[PDB]
Amino acid sequence: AGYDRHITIFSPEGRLYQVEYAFKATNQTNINSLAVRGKDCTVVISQKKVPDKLLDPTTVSYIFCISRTIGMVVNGPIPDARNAALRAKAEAAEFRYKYGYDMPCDVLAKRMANLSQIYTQRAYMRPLGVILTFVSVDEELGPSIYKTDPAGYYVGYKATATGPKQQEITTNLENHFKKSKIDHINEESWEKVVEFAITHMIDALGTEFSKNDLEVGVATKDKFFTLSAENIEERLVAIAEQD
Amino acid sequence: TSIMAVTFKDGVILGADSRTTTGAYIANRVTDKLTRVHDKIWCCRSGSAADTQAIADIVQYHLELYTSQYGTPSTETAASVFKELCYENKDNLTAGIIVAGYDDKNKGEVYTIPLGGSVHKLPYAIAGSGSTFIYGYCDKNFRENMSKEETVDFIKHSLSQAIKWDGSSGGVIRMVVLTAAGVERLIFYPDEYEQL
Amino acid sequence: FRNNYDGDTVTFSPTGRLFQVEYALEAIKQGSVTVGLRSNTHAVLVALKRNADELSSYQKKIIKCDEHMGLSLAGLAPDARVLSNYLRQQCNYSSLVFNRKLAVERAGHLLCDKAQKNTQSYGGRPYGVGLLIIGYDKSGAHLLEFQPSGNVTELYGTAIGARSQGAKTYLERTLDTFIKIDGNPDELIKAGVEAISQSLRDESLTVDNLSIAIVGKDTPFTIYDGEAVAKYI
Amino acid sequence: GTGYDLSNSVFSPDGRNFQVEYAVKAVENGTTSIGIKCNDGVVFAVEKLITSKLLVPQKNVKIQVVDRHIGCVYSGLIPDGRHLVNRGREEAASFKKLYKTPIPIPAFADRLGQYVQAHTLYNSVRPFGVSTIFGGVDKNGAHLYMLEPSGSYWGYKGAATGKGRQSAKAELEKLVDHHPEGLSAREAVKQAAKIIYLAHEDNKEKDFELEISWCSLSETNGLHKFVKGDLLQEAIDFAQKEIN
Amino acid sequence: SDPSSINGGIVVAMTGKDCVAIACDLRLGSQSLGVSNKFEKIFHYGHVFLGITGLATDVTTLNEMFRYKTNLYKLKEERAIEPETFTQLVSSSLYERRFGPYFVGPVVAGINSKSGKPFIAGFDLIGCIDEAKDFIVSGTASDQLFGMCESLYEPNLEPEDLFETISQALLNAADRDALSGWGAVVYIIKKDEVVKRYLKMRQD
Amino acid sequence: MTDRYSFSLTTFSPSGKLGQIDYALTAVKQGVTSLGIKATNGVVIATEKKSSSPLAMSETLSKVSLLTPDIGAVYSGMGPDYRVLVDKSRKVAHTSYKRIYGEYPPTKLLVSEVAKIMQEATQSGGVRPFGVSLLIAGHDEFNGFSLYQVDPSGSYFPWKATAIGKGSVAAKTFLEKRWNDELELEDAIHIALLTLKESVEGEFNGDTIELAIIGDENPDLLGYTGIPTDKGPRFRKLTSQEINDRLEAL
Amino acid sequence: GSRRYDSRTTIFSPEGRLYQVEYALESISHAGTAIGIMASDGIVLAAERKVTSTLLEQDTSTEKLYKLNDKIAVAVAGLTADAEILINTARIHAQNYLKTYNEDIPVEILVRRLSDIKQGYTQHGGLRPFGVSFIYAGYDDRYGYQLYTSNPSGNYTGWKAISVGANTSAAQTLLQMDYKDDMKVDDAIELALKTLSKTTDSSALTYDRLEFATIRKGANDGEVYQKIFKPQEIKDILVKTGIT
Amino acid sequence: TTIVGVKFNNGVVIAADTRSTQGPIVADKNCAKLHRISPKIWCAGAGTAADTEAVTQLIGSNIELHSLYTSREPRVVSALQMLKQHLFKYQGHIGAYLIVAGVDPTGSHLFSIHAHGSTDVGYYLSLGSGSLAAMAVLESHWKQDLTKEEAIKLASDAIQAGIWNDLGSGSNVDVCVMEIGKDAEYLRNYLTPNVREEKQKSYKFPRGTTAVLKESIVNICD
Ligand SMILES: */C1=C\C(=O)NCCCC[C@H](NC(=O)[C@@H](NC(=O)N[C@H](C(=O)O)C(C)C)C(C)C)C(=O)N[C@H]1C(C)C
Repeated sequence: AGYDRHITIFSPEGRLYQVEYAFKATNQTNINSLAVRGKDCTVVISQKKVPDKLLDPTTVSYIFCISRTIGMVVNGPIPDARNAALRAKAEAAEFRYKYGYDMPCDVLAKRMANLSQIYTQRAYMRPLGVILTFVSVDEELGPSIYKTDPAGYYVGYKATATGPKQQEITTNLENHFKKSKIDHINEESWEKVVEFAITHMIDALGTEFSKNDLEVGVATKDKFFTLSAENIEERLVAIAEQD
Repeated sequence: TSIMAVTFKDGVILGADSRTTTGAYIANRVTDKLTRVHDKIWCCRSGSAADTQAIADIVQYHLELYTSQYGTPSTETAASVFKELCYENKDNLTAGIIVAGYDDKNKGEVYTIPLGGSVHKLPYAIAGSGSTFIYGYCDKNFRENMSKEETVDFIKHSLSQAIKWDGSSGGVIRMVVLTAAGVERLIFYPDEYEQL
Repeated sequence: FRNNYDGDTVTFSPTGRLFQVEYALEAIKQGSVTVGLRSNTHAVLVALKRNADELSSYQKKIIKCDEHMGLSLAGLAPDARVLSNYLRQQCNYSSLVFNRKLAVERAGHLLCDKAQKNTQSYGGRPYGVGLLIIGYDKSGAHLLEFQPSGNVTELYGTAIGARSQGAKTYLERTLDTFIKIDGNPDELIKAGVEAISQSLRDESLTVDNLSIAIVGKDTPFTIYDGEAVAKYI
Repeated sequence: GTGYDLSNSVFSPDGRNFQVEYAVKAVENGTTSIGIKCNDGVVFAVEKLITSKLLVPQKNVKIQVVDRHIGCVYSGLIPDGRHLVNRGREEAASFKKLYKTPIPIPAFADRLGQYVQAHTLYNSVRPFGVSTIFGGVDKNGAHLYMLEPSGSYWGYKGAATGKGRQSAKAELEKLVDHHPEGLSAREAVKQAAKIIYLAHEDNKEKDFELEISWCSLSETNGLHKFVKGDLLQEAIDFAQKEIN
Repeated sequence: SDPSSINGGIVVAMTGKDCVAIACDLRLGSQSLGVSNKFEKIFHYGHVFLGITGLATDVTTLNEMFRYKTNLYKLKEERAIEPETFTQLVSSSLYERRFGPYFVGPVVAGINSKSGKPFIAGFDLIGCIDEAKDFIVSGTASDQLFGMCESLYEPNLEPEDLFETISQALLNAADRDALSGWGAVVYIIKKDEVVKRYLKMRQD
Repeated sequence: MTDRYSFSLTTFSPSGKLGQIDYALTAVKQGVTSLGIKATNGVVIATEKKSSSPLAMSETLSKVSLLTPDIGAVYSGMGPDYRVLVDKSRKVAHTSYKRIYGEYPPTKLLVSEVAKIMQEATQSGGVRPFGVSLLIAGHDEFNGFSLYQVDPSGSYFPWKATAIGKGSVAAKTFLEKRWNDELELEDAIHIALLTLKESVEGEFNGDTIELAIIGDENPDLLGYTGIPTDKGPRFRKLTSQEINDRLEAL
Repeated sequence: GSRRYDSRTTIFSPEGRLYQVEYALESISHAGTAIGIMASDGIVLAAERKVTSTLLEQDTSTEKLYKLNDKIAVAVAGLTADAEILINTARIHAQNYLKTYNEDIPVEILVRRLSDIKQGYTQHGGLRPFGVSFIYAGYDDRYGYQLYTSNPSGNYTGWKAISVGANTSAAQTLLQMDYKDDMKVDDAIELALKTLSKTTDSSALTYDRLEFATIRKGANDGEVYQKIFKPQEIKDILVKTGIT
Repeated sequence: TTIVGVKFNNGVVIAADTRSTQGPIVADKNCAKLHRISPKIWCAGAGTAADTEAVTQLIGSNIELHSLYTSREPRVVSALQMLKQHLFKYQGHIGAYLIVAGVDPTGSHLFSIHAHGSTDVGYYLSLGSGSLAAMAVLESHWKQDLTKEEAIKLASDAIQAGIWNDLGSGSNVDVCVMEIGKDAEYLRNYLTPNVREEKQKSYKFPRGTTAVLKESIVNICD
């Protein structure tokens, strides 16, 4: 009877603990990340924490390029993060092949979400402890942010944050938008949108950053790319000469 | 069909006629036998179209997934996938494919995949029905590390001839330049290459 | 504690142990002692055959896998049959396909990987038998000790089974001596009978009780029983 | 409640996988092994405890090669270690066969990574009881990698695992600091022998046997090879000297 | 050799004024040998009629199949199937055997109970649907029938007239075919009643 | 690997109850309210778009879905379960009907189909029932309009009007009072909006509400012309703007 | 492994009982009552609609009486969903019998097949039984009017009068008290309703809470007929039998 | 069968004849060879009739589901890819030769698929036994940038070429216009240049002409 907490079956409350515990694992990395929509780009900032001196910093990342246009940032342990990445990449290539056009960020999300839903209903598949944020500049929808979770849920956002201090970053952003009245950063260049993201990431977390404390990803028309220590540095210097 | 790939000083150039016939009837006079499997890795298709197209389509998909996981693939690797498909299914395929791609370290490379599904890397390769008529010509005019212009001429002449003699070839000559400077489409019309 | 982590091999104990595997290893200790040792020209096996009644036979402990390879078992007889039989196929396949004698070192790697498979998949059970494989190949004489855990090790000599520790210490002591017993099988064998009598207690090795096997340079793996071993008791 | 540690794919209420965690135990309990990424390759070394004088010396080799350019060393349940390498070998072979080019260290890493992570997904399987340090040289340099039973792995400048994992990590970090410009393959072999000798103190009870192997662009032509004979003794000495 | 020419037989449907008609011969023979003079090739499920020409065994089978299908259909849909729908069922049924078809040429005739409209349709052996507003022909004597119909036929014939027309087409076409005849039956279908008559014809 | 869960996860307890199905229904209770009303010339279904963050865009998510061009569905329970149920219900409509008869399935049968799917997730090996209840509304030539409710047990029944989820008891009572066998579609739409307001805490407008109908044929929504017998879909989701207009006459 | 969550739905109790079959039955005891009475000239099926509402669209509803064949129908008691799954396979089985023999499936034959399917979930599979019990009412030319009953166990038996669902014991007593071999359909129709009337857990026995069906051979024909009364038809017969 | 495709300045049009045949006999004097894959993607098919129909519906059915799942308009390249991979899977055994066209979010498109699975792309295409007659007309009057009307004439003229000059083609001209901004307009029997002349005599028989053996009424009501 008390195994309704070991596998994905209902509890009398009508809950799925294993799904909840899955969510719990997503913070295991203690990294926060947020995504904002530019005028015609989409940026995703994520914290980067490489404590060990023996680690090769360059190999550490929770940002992935699923396709030329879709990028994905994962909040959760890395081994589950990579299992998810790979599957999405495959799902992306197959889609192109079968339908003759690049899989739209939102569709990729829906497909991964449906995939998660299954681990939610089938007993032998454990959910993946990760929250996936997919970003792109859809050829039909414009800048896009779609996030999925271990529950098999997903939705599109004007912007979004994930991780331990998720709530601080969220409300920070919510406020910025209640103010601007628009659903996006009214900026033409992505560098400024990147700076905006990094800025509020600082305001909300009340912390200063160095080129190596961040990880940035940008999605533009027909291409998604990640910045470099230097690309970021130059960006950090920018916010500095405004404060 | 008349298709060739020539490596030169700045990279590589692919060329082809635009005629696809079904018997003596020209089903398409503006065909594009130059197919793109990757950014700077293209191929020349000869043999069954249903087959070379299906093979190409599958290759592009494999190189796309490859990239997603391990970054840009080498021109060699591209030849390798084509070969794998052609060799492994040699009994149900009629595809003669030339694979050409520009690399930064390797510059230009050309792999020809004949009917048996074997692979051959060469300075340049010709293929298709019209190719037979230009073996002597191409052998007597090709040189290594020609300039972009010399090479566009070499291809323009060779194919104009093959188009001349082979009825299964014709229409316009299409080329695709692959160099560090990017990818460039070139087209030449009858009126131009005929009187060469 | 242990009771909640030994219901199958697909479970780790809070300390990193695989009990089901350990229980299997136990079956070996409960098994009749058997000794293995080698020089540079030969490898030898000596085993104590255990019988049920005095009306029953003594169960075979040594099995031949090829003309150059064989082993002795301690533990679940059936499992030795399964494993030896599988080791026979591998030697066989090595010949038929490459016209090459399966090196002892490789036979071991094979056994290890076979065992390992029964310790990570649900429904499977480890093998409850220990093996001592001797063999002469392109690199000389060899001795291997196979543990159900999958751990296969190459040694100069060793023993396994009840009271095995006796013989093992004896060999560990006699080392520099028997390792040089080249060009003389009878000597290597007597050193083997000595090592094993070091694990006696109940009785003393008799003719229909002692079992010896030997492989070497120009010696195809051959087993000796009864009257044949008389000259060593 | 409790019992969240009896099945492999179960999430404890705090979001953990105890089975995997219990696996790590089996690892830490194992022998120590390291990896040092020099400026054009990688060096691998391992601690081989001599349980008795009976073990034929130089015989029970631990370090394994995958293909011809990759090296693997692991601490923990050896059989699980081999099992993993077998898969890596098939994995590498499958790769080469289709893309011709011998599998890139990174790609190989994730190949082993996805496989291992796969064993934390079902209750019908047990996680790997090993941590693996592996790497080699490829189209763009050398790479050192360490893989945990959880399936997690990252690129390291230096890596260690097992009993003496701390002493090592301690020494490896010292190197990293006193060599910002890089270490040479030749030097990494020496330093490795030392670092193994030091890490052997958390097991100073049983005598051991050193085993080094390297893959250097300039030293082994990008091929993985075992350090033997003279160069080996030379390192054993450089270590034996600094251990006093 | 040619399956569709082992047993013989023919069927033809015709539309009229608020009525449809379908008729067939009664021959069933093996090559030249005449065997049965009572093999009807027209069946019905509810108010929908189906005539099947071709290999008798497949004719029999296809009927047994459609009965089975139409029965379950009624249990689940809680109504009798309509001609238009049935036609679709028949089509997909055949095409399902695309690379190993039943050697038949099915003719569907009926009046849509809800629209009152008359309906007829033919299919090739793999389902290709031919929905004619005038007439549909099938059988070893299909050419003769086309010639008969293309001339004889005229729109909105009253039931009594359409009967004469369909009978003459069937009858005369059948006589020019060695594998057809040996008796015939004609169905005159209306919204309310359906009359079945057996014609008198040559027996050679 | 290999799903070794080849046994039922939903079994009979000594009391004769089927735990998981009961718990599944509990999950439905917890979910946002949604209702359905059948008028003499249409059907209406609606629910509340409970935006789970002001940053999330509720449009990029529909609780009301088109199954066929004349059948729509809405739920109460676990959103993700509904999602996959919709896809399945859309496919099953083709695979088991349109591909055989060349026409879309009639409401009762498509419903019957979905029911079966759920029924199976109640007995098959290694799975849990679906944590949702569905309200399917549609129209077909020989059955007119209809409204059905499908439960995680796999049971379903026809309704003149009804609601599920949170304030179902309340809303169900409010409907018994306002429903009659003479309601025009616009009437039901009104009653719908009223019945909904009660279960709504904060904002109540076209951006927080999601409602669709199954009324007359929308040829304007066909996409092409030239074929007499093709008149357009009867299913139509109302726009935010369309909702607010009606809310003023509330 | 997975054995940890296996209910073993198909084992014997120390008393030689089948847990799930027992429990399944327990479930059925709470289902609307279904009664079947067999008279010399026809059979009657009456059942009580469990849970109803003002809003429940009763004309379009069916939760207890299902048509299987043209000469066979069943009354259900238990999980409707489960019932359907079985009813559909029953409907198919009938057709196959027809397709193979060109004759209408004999009542008992259909009933045996259905029972066998149930029996199976009872002996192997590890799945739960169907929470359903059937009252089969049918007619064939070999045994004429027949009345059968089957339940989760997989066993089936014939009856003159029988009931399933809730308060069966109460109903059985009442039927056993007023049934007579020379009854007539009409008589049975009354006895049926009277019984429900006396067992109903509800206030009054109204038409909106019933489902009725009769298998009679309309003399002015010679063929048997299945009639599944419509709401109004029940409302009438209800006033007639004196229950207004 | 004569089917053609012709792109114009803001869309694409496809036309076809209406004659169906089995040997030298006309099976259907007016069948429709224009298939709808999605509201704005239509396919014109030649070859084995049943096949053009079944394959057309199959990919259609899937295009529909996919559209619902992706919440996006169907794209011509999707039907092209789906069709071709299907036809190729069937080693040409599914005798379908199609000209697929339509407009979607990416623009207006015109392709052709051959039973073996290869595809072509152009501004004008023709397939079927009238392919050549039609193509002659096209090669003679097509020009870049045609107005919707010019295109419809050209297309319709090509189909005529086939009707008149090809024995495998005849009857009417069916057209379907897919203009980038609007709804697709399918014009069934846009041209009916082959109406049979009134027959010389009426062949209505005098009742009683046919000799009847037996008679009876049939029971349809269960
Ligand atoms: C376009 C003309 C064309 O492409 N080819 C002319 C040959 C006939 C093709 C097609 N006719 C039919 O499909 C027939 N049925 C059959 O051909 N059945 C085949 C047979 O019995 O040999 C089987 C093997 C499929 C008609 C009766 C349906 C045709 O008319 N094609 C036209 C166009 C596509 C309607």
